[PDB]
Amino acid sequence: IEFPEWFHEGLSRHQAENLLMGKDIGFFIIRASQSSPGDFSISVRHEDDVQHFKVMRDTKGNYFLWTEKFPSLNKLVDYYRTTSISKQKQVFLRD
Amino acid sequence: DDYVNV
Repeated sequence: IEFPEWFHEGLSRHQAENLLMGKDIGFFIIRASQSSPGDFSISVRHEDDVQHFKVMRDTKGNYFLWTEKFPSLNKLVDYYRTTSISKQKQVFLRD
Repeated sequence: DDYVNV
C-alpha cells in the first residue's frame, strides 16, 4: 500500500509479460523501465500476448501515450479504462 | 526496445 505499491518495483519487461499472460485481457502492470532508466512503462494483456506502452511526458509535467494529455498518471490510467489503449483492437485497462 | 505507441 501507498507509495511503494502502485508500480511493481524491480520487475522486468518479460517478467511483466509472464505475470500478465496468467490474467485476462486489459489487465496491466505499471513498471519503471530497465531499458530506459527514468521511464515508466505500461504492460497490458492483449488477446494472445502482452504488449508494452511507454509513458510519454512533456516539459509541463503532462502524461500521455497517444495524443490526449493528462496532468497525472492516475488520470491517464483512468482515461484508458474507457477509451481503448490500442489503436487496432478494443483494449480497456482493468484491475 | 519495442513499444506499441513508439
